[PDB]
Amino acid sequence: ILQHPDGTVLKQLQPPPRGPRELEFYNMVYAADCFDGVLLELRKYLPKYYGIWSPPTAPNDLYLKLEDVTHKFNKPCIMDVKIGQKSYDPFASSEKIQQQVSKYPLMEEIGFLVLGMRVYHVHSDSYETENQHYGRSLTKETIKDGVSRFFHNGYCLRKDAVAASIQKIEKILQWFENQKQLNFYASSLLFVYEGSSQVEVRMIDFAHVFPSNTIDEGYVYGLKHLISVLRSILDN
Ligand SMILES: FC(F)(F)Oc1ccc(-c2onc3ccc(-c4nnn[nH]4)cc23)cc1
Repeated sequence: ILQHPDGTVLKQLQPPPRGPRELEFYNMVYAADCFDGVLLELRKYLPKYYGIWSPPTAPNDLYLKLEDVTHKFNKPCIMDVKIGQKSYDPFASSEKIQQQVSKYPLMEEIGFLVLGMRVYHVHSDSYETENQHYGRSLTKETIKDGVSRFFHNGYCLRKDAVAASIQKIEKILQWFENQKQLNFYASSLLFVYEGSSQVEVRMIDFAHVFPSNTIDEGYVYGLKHLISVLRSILDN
């Protein structure tokens, strides 16, 4: 991700078939002639899409031009959470499946994985960053406190941001409860809240979204478990 000062991000297409699939996803969703009520509703929860972009002198070099969801914040606290029971898609080989489950074998049990967080600390006037190893080290014992850490800001636990996150996730859950046409593997929720002394939840990362004729039960499971953890944190 490259943050552009104009309030967009440039995401370089991943190698094929992943990058091309993510392009086609955005193209289908934001199709100008699209009057599919499900897909029109979905736009609310995605970064706004500005189309394929490549440098003037390099047509080979493909990016997606997306809304920077953090742009309206002064000191954004950002957490990326991969959603679902399976990080591998319906067309994964035995090795690929093994690779993906190996990356985090608790995915079926938990239904989500913290990919990373960036948390502004008022007292320090500085950022605390967690990488992929943080979330992958979280067990069932430690997942609540693992998530809680994101909301330690402003000399307190930010229960306001926790509550807001629940309410916004619930809207995304409601969308998933009323669509049977897309299944989402290895996609994320991007959480943002304001860390400054003076909330966004968006769906991102669509290299493994596939047509379906059933409920995306793994994604729903993830959302519901995430909501339950967040709910529990409100009792801290
Ligand atoms: F550390 C930091 F770079 F600042 O953290 C940041 C800052 C900004 C974003 C961010 O903002 N709007 C986004 C829209 C899409 C994506 C995206 N799509 N697929 N993969 N990532 C990321 C987006 C993400 C992380």
